[PDB]
Amino acid sequence: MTLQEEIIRQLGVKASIDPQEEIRKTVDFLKAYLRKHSFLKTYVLGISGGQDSTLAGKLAQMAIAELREETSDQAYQFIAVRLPYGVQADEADAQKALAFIAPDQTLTINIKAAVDGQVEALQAAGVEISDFNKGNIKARQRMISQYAIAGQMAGAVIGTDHAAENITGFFTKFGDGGADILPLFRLNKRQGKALLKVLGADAALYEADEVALGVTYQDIDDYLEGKLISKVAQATIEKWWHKGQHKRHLPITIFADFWK
Amino acid sequence: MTLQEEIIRQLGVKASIDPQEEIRKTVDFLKAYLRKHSFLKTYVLGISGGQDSTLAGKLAQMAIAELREETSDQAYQFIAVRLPYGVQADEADAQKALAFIAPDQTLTINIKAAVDGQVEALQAAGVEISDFNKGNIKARQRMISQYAIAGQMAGAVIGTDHAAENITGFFTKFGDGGADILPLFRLNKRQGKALLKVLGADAALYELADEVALGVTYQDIDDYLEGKLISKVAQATIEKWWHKGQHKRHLPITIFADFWK
Ligand SMILES: [Mg+2]
Ligand SMILES: [Mg+2]
Repeated sequence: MTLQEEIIRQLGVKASIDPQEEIRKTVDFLKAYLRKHSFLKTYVLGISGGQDSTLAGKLAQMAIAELREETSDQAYQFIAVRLPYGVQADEADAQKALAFIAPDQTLTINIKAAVDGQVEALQAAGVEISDFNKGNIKARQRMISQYAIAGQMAGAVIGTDHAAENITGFFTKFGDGGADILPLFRLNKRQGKALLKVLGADAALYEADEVALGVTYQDIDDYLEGKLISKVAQATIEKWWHKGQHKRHLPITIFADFWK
Repeated sequence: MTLQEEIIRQLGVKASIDPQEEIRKTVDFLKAYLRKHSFLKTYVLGISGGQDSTLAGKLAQMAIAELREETSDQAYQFIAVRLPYGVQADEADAQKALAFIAPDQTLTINIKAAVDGQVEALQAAGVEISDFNKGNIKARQRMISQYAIAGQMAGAVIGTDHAAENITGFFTKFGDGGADILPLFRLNKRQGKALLKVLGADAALYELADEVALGVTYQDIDDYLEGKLISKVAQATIEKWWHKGQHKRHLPITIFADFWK
C-alpha cells in the first residue's frame, strides 16, 4: 500500500462522484444527526464568501428546511454568522453567499474587540505576536463566537473541513478545525465546485492558498483521486500530510503511536 | 464485557498505581515527545491552583529540567501561565502551585478584555449569554492565550485532561480540552493525589461544586474507574455522562462516523 492509497482511505475520497447523490447524502446525514439529538434545533456556520462555507451553509440550510417541513417544528433554523475583524475588505463575496443560501437567520459578530484584547494582554506580558499567530487567534475567536451562539441557540457548529484542506493540514487547530460536524469531509476541492454547480451557485462563488502551500489544488485533487502527479508536488503534499497529523488526531496520550 | 470494563479499556485506568513509576513514565513520555519534535523547545501550561494543572505542571517542569541537563540546551523551558479574568478571587492556591512547581518562566495573561469584547459583540447581535456559556468562553479564551504563547515560544500546549474528567466529559470542548499532549490521561482523581503526595506537594494543593454539578462523587467516579462496584444511581449517573460526552472524546463527526448512532 502506497502512502497515497492510505491517505485516500483515511479521507474517504472517491476518484469521481455523482454530485446530486453527494448533495443528498450530506443533507440526509445532517438531518439524521439532528433527529438523533432531540435537544438540538439549530446548525450554526460562519459564512466567509468562500466556496467551502458557501456549500456547507447551503447544504445545512437545506437540511433544516426539509426537516422543518417534515416535522412541522419551526424551532429548526440555520444561523449564518458573519465574523469580520473590523471593517471587512469586500463584503461582496459574503453577500452573494448569503443570497444563494437564503439563511433563516444571519448574525454579525465583530471579533475585533476580542482579538485586540487578547493581543494586548499577550503584548502587555511581553509576548510579541506575529501576523501568522494573530491569524490563528482570529480563527480561534471565530470558533468561540460560533460555539457561544450554538450554546445559546441549541446548536451544533458546522465545520467546513474537506479532503483538500485535511491532507494539507490547511486549517487552524481548534479554530476553523474546531466544529461538531463536517458535512464536506470526503470531498476534494473540485468536487466541492461540482456540488455548487449542481445547486445553481453564481459562478463567482467558486473561481494565495496555493502559493502558501507550494502546491496547486489541481495537484492536491488529482492526488486525492489516485492519479500520478509530479514528484515535487508529491513530496510537498506528503510533507504537509506528516506535518498535520497532530491536527488530524486527538490530543496525544501516553498510549498514542502516530507521532513516534 | 460490561460498559464499565470497556470504559476502563478506552481510558487506560489501572486499579492501582505505583506513583513513583507513574511519575517516571510521564516525565519520559514528555521528554520523548520533545526529542522527537526538534523544533519544539517549550511546554506551556495554564496554572489554576487546582490539582490537575499543579501536577501536570510539575511533571512538565521536571521533563524540561532533565532534558536541559541531558542536552545542555538552555532553550528548553517550562512556561507557566496565569490566566485570571480580571482581579482573581484568591490567587493563593495559584501562588502555592507556582511555588511547588518552581517554573522556569511565568506569564500573566489577563483574559478579561478578550472575553468582554467577545460577549459584547455577541450581546450587541442580540445573543444573550448565560453564566455557563460565558464560562465556556473563558475556558476557550485560555486555550487561545496558551496557543498564542506556544506559537511564539516554539511550544506544545499541555492539557490537564485525566480519566475522572474524561469519563464525565467534565471539560469545555476546544477549551481546556484543547491541547497538544495529555500527561495525566489514564489517571483517576485519587491517583493524581498520590503522585502529588510523592512529589511532596503542600497538602492544600489537593485536599466540591464539581461533584454537585455532576450529581456524583469523585469517590464513586474513581471507584468505577478502578473496576469496583458502586451504587446503581452513581453508576447510571456516570454512564449518562459517558454517553453524553462521547462527542467531546471523538474527532468532529464525519459521514463515516458511527459512535453517535
Ligand atoms: Mg476553506
Ligand atoms: Mg481539572
